[PDB]
Amino acid sequence: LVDTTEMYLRTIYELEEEGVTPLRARIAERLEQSGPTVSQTVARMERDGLVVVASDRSLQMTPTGRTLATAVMRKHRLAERLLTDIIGLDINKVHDEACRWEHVMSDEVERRLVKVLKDVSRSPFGNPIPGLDELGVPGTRVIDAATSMPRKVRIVQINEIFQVETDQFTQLLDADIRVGSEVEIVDRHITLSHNGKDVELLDDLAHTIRIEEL
Amino acid sequence: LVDTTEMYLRTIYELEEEGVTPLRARIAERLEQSGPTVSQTVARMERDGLVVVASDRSLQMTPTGRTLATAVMRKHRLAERLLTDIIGLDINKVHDEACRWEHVMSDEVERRLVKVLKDVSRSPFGNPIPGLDELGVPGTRVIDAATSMPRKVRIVQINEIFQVETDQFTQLLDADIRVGSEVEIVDRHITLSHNGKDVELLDDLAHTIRIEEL
Ligand SMILES: [Co+2]
Ligand SMILES: [Co+2]
Repeated sequence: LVDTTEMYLRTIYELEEEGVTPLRARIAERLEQSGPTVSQTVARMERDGLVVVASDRSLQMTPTGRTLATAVMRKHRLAERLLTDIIGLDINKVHDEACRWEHVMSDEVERRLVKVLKDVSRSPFGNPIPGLDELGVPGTRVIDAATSMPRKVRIVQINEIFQVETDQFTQLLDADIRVGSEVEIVDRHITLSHNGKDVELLDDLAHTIRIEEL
Repeated sequence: LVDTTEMYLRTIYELEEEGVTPLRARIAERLEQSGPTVSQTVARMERDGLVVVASDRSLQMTPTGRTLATAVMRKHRLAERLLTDIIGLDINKVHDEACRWEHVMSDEVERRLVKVLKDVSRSPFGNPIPGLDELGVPGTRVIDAATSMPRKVRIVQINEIFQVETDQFTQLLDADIRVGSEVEIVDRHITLSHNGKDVELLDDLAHTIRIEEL
């Protein structure tokens, strides 16, 4: 369930955000894991293309690693908003609770939260919620888305242109368808448707276309 | 985060509830784990006093194992009610989502859910939510609770008776305280307170006381 890689990744993002250089000792401390352990985990994250240890001994997240981190931070902060706004959990406990929820929330649940919550621009602790765009807010495709169933759606775208073829365209136209538208678608081929118608477608367309869603 | 022991325990509870004999092969199947793996996990759960393999090759949960299982089932079902009633997540996805949330929800979050939800007597799938009493509804203590812071708471118771011582008572008464009451507490010793016053305490008371919460 809890992927430890996601834990390291959101910790680099967090430090980076506070304007701190994400060096291994700071990460070991915040994570409360010995230097040797973080050293081995970073070695396998490099092999996975998630991070690179920069010329200056700091950790630079690769495009893919940054994308993973962002989604974890978005889940974390959407969870905090849900916990304070709707649930009424004591503010002194919101953060630690969200630290666990961030690992099990599906994107489908996030899409729904953006709808039921009135304001998803910042966390209760004053930091902006990242990656809402990646959520349609090219894508986606358707294829993827578608579934079967149917559905429806738307567408856105377609483309056409591319284509080739055409044829268808026309067819577508016729139917118508376209773108826106719505449608439806578925697957079954695928287808678508428307018107009715249907357509278917092819493939291419378917693939492409785308668507877204619604 | 996810304790595998909690996974085995809620699976025994579930079968038991459907009027099925919780034999190891059924559990291996539902869990989609080979017979040898469940065999080793059950061996360590016995050592931990969570279960006993009955004279007829079925698994009998010990008082402590039953208490753990119940809390996991209560979390699971409170999560489902939250997901359908408030969040509006597609009914075809509620169950699998809750299967993960059940492992990270704190009792403090449950106490709040019993307040914000209108009806916590059954899950959307027609089964009663167990252990609400254990929640003040012996515890716790305070111590534990307490824390530192302060707180407050308440208471319940205281016781006283026881114581021894006383012284214181017175113181307480014075213051016043008681129971119921408320208170506060814390721690710082512790204390408580109331009125104013304070107381412181012691231890025892513280322890015891218780408380619760508120
Ligand atoms: Co936080
Ligand atoms: Co369920």
